[PDB]
Amino acid sequence: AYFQRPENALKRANEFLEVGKKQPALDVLYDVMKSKKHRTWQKIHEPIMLKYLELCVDLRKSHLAKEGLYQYKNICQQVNIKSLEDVVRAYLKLAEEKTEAAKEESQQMVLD
Amino acid sequence: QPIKLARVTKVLGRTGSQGQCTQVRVEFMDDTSRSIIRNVKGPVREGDVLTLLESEREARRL
Amino acid sequence: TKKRRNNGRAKKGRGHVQPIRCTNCARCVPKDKAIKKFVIRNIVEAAAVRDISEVSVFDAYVLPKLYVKLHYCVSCAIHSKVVRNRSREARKDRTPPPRFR
Amino acid sequence: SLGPQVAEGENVFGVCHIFASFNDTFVHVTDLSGKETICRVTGGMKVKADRDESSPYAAMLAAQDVAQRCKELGITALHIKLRATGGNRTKTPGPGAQSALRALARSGMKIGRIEDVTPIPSDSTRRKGGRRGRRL
Amino acid sequence: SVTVRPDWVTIEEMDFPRLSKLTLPGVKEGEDVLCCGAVEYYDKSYDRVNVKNEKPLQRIDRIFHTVTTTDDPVIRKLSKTEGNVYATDAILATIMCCTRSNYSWDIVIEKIGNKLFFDKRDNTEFDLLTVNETSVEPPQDDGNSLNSPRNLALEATFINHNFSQQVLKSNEPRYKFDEPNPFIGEVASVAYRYRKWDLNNGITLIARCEHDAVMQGTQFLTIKALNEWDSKLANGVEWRRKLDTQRGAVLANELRNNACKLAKWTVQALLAGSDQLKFGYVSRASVRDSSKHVILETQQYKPNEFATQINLNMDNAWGILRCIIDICMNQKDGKYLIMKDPNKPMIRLYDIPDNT
Amino acid sequence: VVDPFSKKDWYDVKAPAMFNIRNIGKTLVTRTQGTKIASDGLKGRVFEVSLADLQNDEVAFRKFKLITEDVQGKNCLTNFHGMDLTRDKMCSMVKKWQTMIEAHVDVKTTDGYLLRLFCVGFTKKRNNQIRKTSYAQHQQVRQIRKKMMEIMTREVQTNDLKEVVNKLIPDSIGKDIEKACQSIYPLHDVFVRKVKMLKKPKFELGKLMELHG
RNA sequence: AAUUCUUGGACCGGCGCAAGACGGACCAGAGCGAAAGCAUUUGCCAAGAAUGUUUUCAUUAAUCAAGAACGAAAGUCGGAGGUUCGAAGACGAUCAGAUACCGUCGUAGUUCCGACCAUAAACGAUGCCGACCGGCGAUGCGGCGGCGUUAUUCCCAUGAC
Ligand SMILES: [Mg+2]
Ligand SMILES: [Zn+2]
Repeated sequence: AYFQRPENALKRANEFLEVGKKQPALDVLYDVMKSKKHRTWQKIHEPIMLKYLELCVDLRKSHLAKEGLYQYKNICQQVNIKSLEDVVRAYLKLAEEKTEAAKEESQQMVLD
Repeated sequence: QPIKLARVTKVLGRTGSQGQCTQVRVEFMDDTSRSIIRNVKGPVREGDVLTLLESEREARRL
Repeated sequence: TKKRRNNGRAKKGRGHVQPIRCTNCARCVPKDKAIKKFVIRNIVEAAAVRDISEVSVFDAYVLPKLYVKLHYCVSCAIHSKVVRNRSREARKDRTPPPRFR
Repeated sequence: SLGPQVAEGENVFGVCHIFASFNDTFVHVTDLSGKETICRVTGGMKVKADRDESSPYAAMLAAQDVAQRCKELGITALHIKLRATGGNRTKTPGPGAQSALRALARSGMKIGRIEDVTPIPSDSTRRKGGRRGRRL
Repeated sequence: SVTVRPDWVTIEEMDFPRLSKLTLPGVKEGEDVLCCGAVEYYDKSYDRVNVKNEKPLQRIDRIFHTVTTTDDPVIRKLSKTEGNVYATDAILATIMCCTRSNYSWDIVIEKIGNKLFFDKRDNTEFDLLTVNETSVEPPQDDGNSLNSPRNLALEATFINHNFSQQVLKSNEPRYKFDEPNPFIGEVASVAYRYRKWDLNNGITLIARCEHDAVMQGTQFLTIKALNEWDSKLANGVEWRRKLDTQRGAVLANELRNNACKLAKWTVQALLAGSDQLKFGYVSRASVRDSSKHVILETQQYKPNEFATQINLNMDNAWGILRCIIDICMNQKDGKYLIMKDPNKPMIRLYDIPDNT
Repeated sequence: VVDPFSKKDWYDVKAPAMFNIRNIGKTLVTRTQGTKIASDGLKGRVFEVSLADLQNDEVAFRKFKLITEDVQGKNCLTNFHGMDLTRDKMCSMVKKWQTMIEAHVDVKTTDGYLLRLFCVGFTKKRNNQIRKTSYAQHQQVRQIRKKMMEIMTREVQTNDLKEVVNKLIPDSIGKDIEKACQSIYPLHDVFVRKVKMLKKPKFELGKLMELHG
């Protein structure tokens, strides 16, 4: 296995980030979404996916946010679809702000 | 501890020193899925009831 | 008369293999002559597990196991019934006994 | 005789060193440090016969006296450090190991975390008994 | 049970191991505030009915009122007088023996002020009787089959509503409490009586409790009907075989297959304070004939004896109930939904708009 | 005829800021009767705490040794001493039909602390492998071991003890070595088996009270 | 069981220090060596079989009286060392007896350096060199050809299958 009690994925993910290794911090969260722990949406699955898509943006890996959401939509089917709505809105929200900063950065510091 | 009903589902084999205890697979009337193995004195039949003083302890299968 | 082909031992192309102390005696047997056995055991036997499953502070702490590798000399192995005597035909059977349950 | 921990939830941890030879049993509670001893009741203090110092019974008595003695000082839970003799000798724990660990769980203590701490050598000094072993 | 919409906010989640560990002592006696309806006398002469001397199960036209907390006029009156938790027997029987739950079920909590109206959804499958729920395999058949979970549950509900009336001397002078039935010759034998439970943690509980009939010896009866449809596939033993050498076996086997149904029915009687719960052993004519039925036998059990026998714990039942009433007397107003996970063992709690 | 636990003060133990759960437990001492002092006798006690208990709930197979290098007042202040994998873990990993590769480096942090780190790694059997063995040749083994030493030294050498413990709380060193040695021979069960403490700098308190928040 | 050890605190738990041995598990009918034999890391020194080759010399070869190098363990002499184990010893048991098996101690020895010794069920109980005579599936080292999987993301090219 990898995990018992799927909330521990967040603690390993958080522990790796204090060192500054977001690739293996993402590997941890990726391993939990695709496992036995498919119990129709635990209350802890949102903070896992919120952190997962933050790290997917920070590293720029669209094909991982694909697989991540593709697993999530399955484990949060008609049980609760508000979770999909909150997650994918928060994903595209986070990516929009990275591009806002990226332009203003290049367009005031680097443009000057 | 509350006294609980285990139901004999399939008689397996005979045990003890002098072949005196029938070892039987019981299916709990309380919980849907839990099936344990118990050593039982006297003659026991496929499809009758036992009153277990404890519903957690299990006998060593052979 | 020649009883085994491999003279009761798994040495073929050495000359010398360093000896081992038997775990019942302290008899010196060569490393490959000895009957080896690997016992992976739960620390708490069979029923103790249930009492320590309830009187534990933690939530599904998979209580540890006990790994012990045992070397027996041929006499100690036969006496403890780790091995037994076999037929002239059955002697050549090297496939270890089935452990289905 | 006053561990100032909270009455409701707070568990005070000791650590119990269960040294179980094949002719004696020890049950020995200490600090998490492992320096300051609280209890040590052997298998041999309880029973008065040499042949049953390494008994499941004697180990059951020993763990019961240790449990009762440490409940007064206010040790609620225990970590466990099981060991056989080790070194050149046996690494299977004695027959008192199981009965002792069971006994101080039947006697209303809490079990933290368990581990083997046998002195396993890299490679050791020559074992007692001749080249030809213990012949009987 | 229901398709869950994307506007529905999950607030609290509770799984069956956590709910199994719950307890409450100190639960006080139920106080008969009101006793309503009229109940018939039972013919003890339908117990000279064994495997050899059976009876025709006839269609009896008597009108059953499936009125919830919302549409109860006495509860509507009592609402302002005293009480802050209003329920029916079927609803609290579900929440109490929730631990055995297999299929998807739902309860609408309506917190209007400092109140809990444990209401049920009218025109949803809540007043169906489930069949072979807790077998090695539930019936894996399709809606067009006759041995389907829907069709078996349909006929199981019908034969129960038939049996309760058929066994009864239903045109000999009735036992009247104080009032006529608050819902309306045409009527069915049933009496609704309301009871106060003072519940330790600071909750007052007003539940509607239903007696089916009266028997002499007087005595109050909760009466239900056990169904046997096609034993050989159903994963149970035959009833018609002898039932007389194997009565205890035929009982305990049909119990495990109907673990939740028999648990809801028994805690239903304990709630009402019925001193005896009777049964009705109903099977088909041929193993694939949905229309015909014949009554093989009946056996009577004091629900206190039966609940300790089958399995229940009053502390668990009241310990789970105090937890849920505490949760939803803690969080905000409007419509809620206690829905159990269709495929997994865990109950969930959604917060929903004013509509559905 | 003297109750020997009448003269015993209980002291709360504190772990450094690097762990989630601060307080480890309680510690016994004798009241300052004569010349020998409670706090001075209490200073230099080694506490072997599992990382599961030291964090909230995680791996229980990694243990941290902590020394009460000073006492402030009714409070023992512990500091990172060493680290060790549990017997159960090490015994479970070491299994037959593969190559076990062991390295050790004697490396010093930026501040005084000079550690000895032991790394271990076992040759992984491929997903479509039909060959039973999966052994590494001697030159492949010592190229792996050379790379083990090269990472283990680089990770510690360049930063201080607060950050090396932050690396040992996950197993960032073991994951880095494992990914690095994929070209030579794919390893799988790679950890930093043990951390030892050989030398400490002459004790400071301001340096301790930065580690204790 | 007793001999023995201990309130002049033994055994047990903790932190240190010193010494002299040995290299667990991984370790296999695997590898190397003329045989005896050989296992922690790294460095230095010289050697070696096998494969590869359209290089070189061109019979320089095979086996061997005499003569010669190495030769487990125990044993001997001199020096250093002595942790564990332990022939003789000393007692404690067992037994009819027990000079034995079982137990507690324990000297030579067990370890290293320099000189002798030259035997072992030193075994494959099987001299060395060369040729021919069935099949099959693995295994260790070297070379050669070949779908595809994988690590270097950047894949040529190297490793793992
Ligand atoms: Mg030899
Ligand atoms: Zn032996």
